[PDB]
Amino acid sequence: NLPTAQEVQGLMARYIELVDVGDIEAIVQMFADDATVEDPFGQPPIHGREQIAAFYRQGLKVRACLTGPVRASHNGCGAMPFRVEMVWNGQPCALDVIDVMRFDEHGRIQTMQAYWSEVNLSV
Amino acid sequence: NLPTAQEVQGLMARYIELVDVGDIEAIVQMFADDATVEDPFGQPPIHGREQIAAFYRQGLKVRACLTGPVRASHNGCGAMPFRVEMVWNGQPCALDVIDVMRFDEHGRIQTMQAYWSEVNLSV
Repeated sequence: NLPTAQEVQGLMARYIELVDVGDIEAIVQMFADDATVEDPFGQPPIHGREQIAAFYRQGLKVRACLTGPVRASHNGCGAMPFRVEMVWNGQPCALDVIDVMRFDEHGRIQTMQAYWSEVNLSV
Repeated sequence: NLPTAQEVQGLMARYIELVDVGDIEAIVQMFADDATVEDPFGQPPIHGREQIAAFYRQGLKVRACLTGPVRASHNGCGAMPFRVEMVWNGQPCALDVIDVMRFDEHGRIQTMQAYWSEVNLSV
């Protein structure tokens, strides 16, 4: 059902778990079949699992960690702070991101927006 | 003008500065005359400076601090993690919040949403 505030915290934490390990199939499955992702926010969205699986395969030596608690509401939404660590063209770098997600009546991510730009990159 | 990613970081940081000191007049002035605030997200918005000034006077012994960097985009939006510390009915408590703001072509907060619920309160 529509996740409660406590379920939202668990779902979003799991999401970072999946990105950290790199389980692309398990990540794609958290989304609704017709979900949209705007990463980075400001850029046009990608829609549907096919486009989302391609987005994740492209992007995913990467480790992500929640850098603070997940803020959750009572209407199936949440926002969380986290850091992603990669190694860009030999040089290892970090990106601080804030993800805002809205879940549907099935506990699946219906919409996801990631806030970050080059001001949050430490190369 | 529409704040750049670096201006957004500065504006949002200033916002927390103002809340921390408790300068209600300076806070209200960062908003557009017709801005809307949804705090907590999920609750219906308050519109316009009058309603916003009343909201801030009601709420503002409170100190707020950015608990992580401000994530900013290229379209005048940003999201930031912070903690508010108060003393509720004698007992001091903390609230972890994530604010997502959208600025207008004047560098004024046009829309503001705060993510938190009782799951982020430590009384």
